[PDB]
Amino acid sequence: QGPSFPEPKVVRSQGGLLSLKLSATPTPLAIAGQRATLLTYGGSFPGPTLRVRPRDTVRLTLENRLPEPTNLHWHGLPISPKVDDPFLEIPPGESWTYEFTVPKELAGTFWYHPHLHGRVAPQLFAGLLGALVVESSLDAIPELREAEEHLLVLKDLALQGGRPAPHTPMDWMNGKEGDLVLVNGALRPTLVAQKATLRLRLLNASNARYYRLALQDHPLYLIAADGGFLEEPLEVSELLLAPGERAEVLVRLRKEGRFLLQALPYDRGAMGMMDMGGMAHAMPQGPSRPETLLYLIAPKNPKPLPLPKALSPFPTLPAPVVTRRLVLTEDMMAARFFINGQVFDHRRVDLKGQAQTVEVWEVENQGDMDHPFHLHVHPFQVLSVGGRPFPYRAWKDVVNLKAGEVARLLVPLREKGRTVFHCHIVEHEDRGMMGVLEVG
Ligand SMILES: [Cu+2]
Ligand SMILES: [Cu+2]
Repeated sequence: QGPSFPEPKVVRSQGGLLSLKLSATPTPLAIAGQRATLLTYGGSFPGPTLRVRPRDTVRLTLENRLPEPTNLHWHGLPISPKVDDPFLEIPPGESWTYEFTVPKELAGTFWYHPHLHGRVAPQLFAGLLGALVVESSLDAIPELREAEEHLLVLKDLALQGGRPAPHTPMDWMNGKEGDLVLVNGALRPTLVAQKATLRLRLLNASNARYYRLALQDHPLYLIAADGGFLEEPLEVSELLLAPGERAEVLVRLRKEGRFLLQALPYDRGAMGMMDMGGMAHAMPQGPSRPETLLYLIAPKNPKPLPLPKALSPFPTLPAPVVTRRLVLTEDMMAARFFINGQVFDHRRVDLKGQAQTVEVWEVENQGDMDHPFHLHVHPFQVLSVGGRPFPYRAWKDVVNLKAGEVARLLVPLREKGRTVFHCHIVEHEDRGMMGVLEVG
């Protein structure tokens, strides 16, 4: 009712249970004024938003109707790696039911996508992704309850012949970016705000594109990172979202008008072709061109809410028991990517850690591109990047490292089992940059 805004269909838990059969299938769809056949969950792009409360049971049956094997990664959920199993393969025509309980203190925006090694990048690029929202008691305080809430799934695409464009040799090296920069599967939609305070859940579900988000004439007030709430709102003029990262921001519309949400130029170190330059840039691709993501129309006579004074206190973490060093390196021309000089081998365990202990991980980017590092199953606290302090305390599961940057992460090891860590430029993961952690 009122103005429409494109947003994925929401499926909600009922009486503590979210039970849902989701098919992964090729699907003809309308997209940016054309018809295209994508790979989708539940017949839509993006897939449906699953919305649960803490302590809910999730029983998701994935029915594989693709021509190739697949599986699901529950990105950012601290659940068992025997449920969130990166090594599982669901053959075409077969089904698999994922059953888990939502942890009691969890809150924020998460997502699901394929994680069959070697096929992630084509499958994710083809449209297989969806959001998972864990509601929190904090959503009831007036300063958030009365905000207008929307999910914004940021995902670019490129089509050729009415299907997702194939990966080129350059895509395996740089990660694939597409010419259609979409919001919730729509091109430059318009959001007609009905409240003066907005609460926007942001999800970068792109293969490799970075979104340096800025809203004309407005700061953003960050209230949640990947894995949960900040301790209090943080005002920012702009917000860089790397592939796989999520944020929740409050927007306070002061005046009437139409304001662009843009992805400002960002240079993530991608490499260009043909060596024959004059002066300007050369063969580094250089900064991305700016993109308009959506248009925001403020309500008449807008009066925003006061910001919440506080959000969620961040638990103090015990002293770490071990320090780890993970060096990321690249061989760009072979498009091969390494952690500590090795490529992923599913038969090899790279790190052995103890359940119920805290570790510090020093992840060092000795490449020339940004690499966004992701750890399954165990959310972490970023303490510092490049020797300087992180700007807030919150659970993260992806941390962006620019060339030469070293991140120090506090990693509480929860669930026992074998899981992975990898770059979330998913082409790099497919081409080597993944390793295996075993918790016992
Ligand atoms: Cu992910
Ligand atoms: Cu990478």
